[PDB]
Amino acid sequence: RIAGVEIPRNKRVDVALTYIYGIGKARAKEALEKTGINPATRVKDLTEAEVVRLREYVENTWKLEGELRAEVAANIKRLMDIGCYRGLRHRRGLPVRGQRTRTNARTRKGPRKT
Amino acid sequence: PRSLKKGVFVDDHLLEKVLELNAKGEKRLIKTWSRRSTIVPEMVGHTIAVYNGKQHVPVYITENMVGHKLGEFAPTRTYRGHG
Amino acid sequence: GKGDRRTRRGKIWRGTYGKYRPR
Amino acid sequence: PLDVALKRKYYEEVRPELIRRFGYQNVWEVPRLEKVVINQGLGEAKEDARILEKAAQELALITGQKPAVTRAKKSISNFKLRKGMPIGLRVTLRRDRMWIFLEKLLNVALPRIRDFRGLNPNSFDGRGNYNLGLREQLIFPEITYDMVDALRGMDIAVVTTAETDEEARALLELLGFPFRK
Amino acid sequence: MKEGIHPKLVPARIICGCGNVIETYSTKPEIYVEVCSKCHPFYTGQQRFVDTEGRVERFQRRYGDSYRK
RNA sequence: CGCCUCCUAAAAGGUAACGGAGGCGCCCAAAGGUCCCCUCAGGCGGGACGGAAAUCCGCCGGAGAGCGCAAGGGUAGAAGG
RNA sequence: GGCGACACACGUGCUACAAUGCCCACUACAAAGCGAUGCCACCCGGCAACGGGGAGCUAAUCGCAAAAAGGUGGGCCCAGUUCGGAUUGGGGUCUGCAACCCGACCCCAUGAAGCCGGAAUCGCUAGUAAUCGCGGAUCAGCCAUGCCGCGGUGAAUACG
RNA sequence: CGCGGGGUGGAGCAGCCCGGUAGCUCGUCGGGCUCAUAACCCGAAGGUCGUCGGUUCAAAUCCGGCCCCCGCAACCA
RNA sequence: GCCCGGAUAGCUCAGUCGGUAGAGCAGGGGAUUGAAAAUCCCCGUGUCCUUGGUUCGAUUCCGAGUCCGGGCACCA
Ligand SMILES: [Zn+2]
Repeated sequence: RIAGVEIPRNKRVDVALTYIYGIGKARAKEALEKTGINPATRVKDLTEAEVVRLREYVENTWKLEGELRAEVAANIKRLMDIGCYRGLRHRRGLPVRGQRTRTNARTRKGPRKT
Repeated sequence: PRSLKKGVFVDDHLLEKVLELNAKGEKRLIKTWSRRSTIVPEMVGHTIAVYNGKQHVPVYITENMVGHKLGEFAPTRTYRGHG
Repeated sequence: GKGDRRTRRGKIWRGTYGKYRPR
Repeated sequence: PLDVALKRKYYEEVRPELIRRFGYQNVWEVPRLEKVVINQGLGEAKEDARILEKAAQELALITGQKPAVTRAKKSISNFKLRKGMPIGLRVTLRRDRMWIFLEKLLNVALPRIRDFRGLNPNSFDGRGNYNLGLREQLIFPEITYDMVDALRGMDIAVVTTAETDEEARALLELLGFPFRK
Repeated sequence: MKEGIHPKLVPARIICGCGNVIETYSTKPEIYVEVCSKCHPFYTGQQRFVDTEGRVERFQRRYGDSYRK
């Protein structure tokens, strides 16, 4: 379908685009504009010339699914290499952005270990 | 982050020392109390014992640490787990 | 929800303005 | 037999090419594509979903040829599989279906591979035999995302008359196999 | 070939995401694809398709060198 | 305590001991008959999941596999599939 | 530098797990305070944060400042969702001498748990609960969901 | 060492016969209730099931050897 | 070997002399309770062991078989 995945036909293209990893409401709200595509049309409600327009466009606008995940892990990979404090947090798998490490770090630490 | 409208803050005396050893070539391992500065591309190839609160921790400056603060690579806290 | 910066309501509860809460 | 334009490429380009690069003193010395083995080590219908004829359905759609069943060569405890037990499909793609499937493979499947950085330039048997793996089967144009129900990749055994991996990867290279490195 | 087991191929109309037609022999007469070799990145110089920077790090020292010295 | 295999057991057979080892008290309606077809173990290397070992492929293998169950004998130029 | 750690455990809060909802746009309706190196109208640039200008205000008159929920229309159509925003990557604005530990805010992307929660347990009897938003103190900044107040809507129930 | 039996999570025990998955009580930990403790409640975790070899695709679960324990017997003089 | 007994809700067992598969036990939930509880309210779930035949229909009735249990013997 599109760059990495398929959009849900019964859903409008707006949320469908955002289903692409590497695309939120913003780029979803924009690529339809640069491709002049009506967002209200469901994914099943999409013509080929529209999609190929949008497909080639968005696929040529931003790295979305795989290439994006490359740099993401890459950015954290390169962090872990230099040994920055941030890299320390990742290599420790602890809250990287100054969160209160003592409590409420389950999102970074997962299950509890009492 | 520091506003790019504002200059890249770097502790001048430490920065100046780096520019000094540049003329004098890579040598004179620099102890620094100046955790807060950002590494400058000149600083690459140098080394600094960055002060960690009690100690000056030696850090070799590579290009992978240019756009960062000095103190980042000096972990001010020592953690080892529990038990 | 109220904790979403991207939501206008979030900036409302945040009491700020961004791309999604004009002034 | 029918026509397959890629095989045509092999005769027209690949044959004179390898004759050039290598100077085979007899045309039966240039490498050739023996067959393409398609394996799927399912390991799922061994106990449950015993009619995985959806699998042979997909393989038939991909090759126009219903594959063979590979059964339990002997029971295993660690793997919940006793002997005499279907664990995998397999087919022997040959001349027509061989060159056809290869044409579809280079032309469609590889470009549809996710983050396809190319093929392993080292996945060689040594005997001028290349292998690889898949993490799904919906890569092919025959298979639509609707019809596909569960990703089952595979391993594909491209066999070649050549003896060395050098002449082999020479051959496939001439065929334009996108090598990753 | 066991005559009646093998799903029969036909002249296959392949259509790329670029609409690039690659006619071959497949079980379905015409089939669309989101990509061809003539459009896949790995064949077209990779194009970078989003980012040709190629390891922006380290610098890329924009807003740098403005030090007073 | 009956029968099977081995050593005891001295290159025929047989050959004792409360001698050294183990098995059997069934099973297969196919594990039988015939015709036809195939050849293993194992190792390497490559191969999505997938491993040490699933299935695949190529490479080397005389039998070291298998042959319903103890051992022995027999055995792929098949008794094995 | 630490008071910000962090396998853990408890208290107190906020946000939620959705359609009596969520998002968008327009349209309303307050109170109470604050403000001269401060509110900053308004204008421009900027996706925005914000920055460049810039009047008035020296306070019922200038501004903060829009109340929000509410109402209209639109979308979503039960979906881990246009729910959820946690985390994280990156790019920025501002303050600050300096935001690595250790600030906030903007933008992009990421989109965690969570489907109303065991044992247990809390508050509330009226403009109360509940819910919505607004101001001030400290403060350059803000780690404020806190605190103190202010107002909008606005309940059920009390046999005993 | 003769014969029978047994040796499962921290404790006691169960699953062995029939090899496919080991459960109960107590106990541990966390929380709850209490002014605190006990009791009680919610919740969770927690087992080469003696050793070593063979059987088996696979062994606590089959077989053998070993160790420990228990029991019975160790006589006719 | 002979005789007879039942195969029913997760269980126990009802079961038509053919119109319906049900009582309670277990399960869950609701109220319930300080815990324990009990209680209470409501849902739980079946080829009526299989085959057949009959009659409009058969859980029923029945022929067979199996399991199933017991007894009654006999053992060269
Ligand atoms: Zn194309």
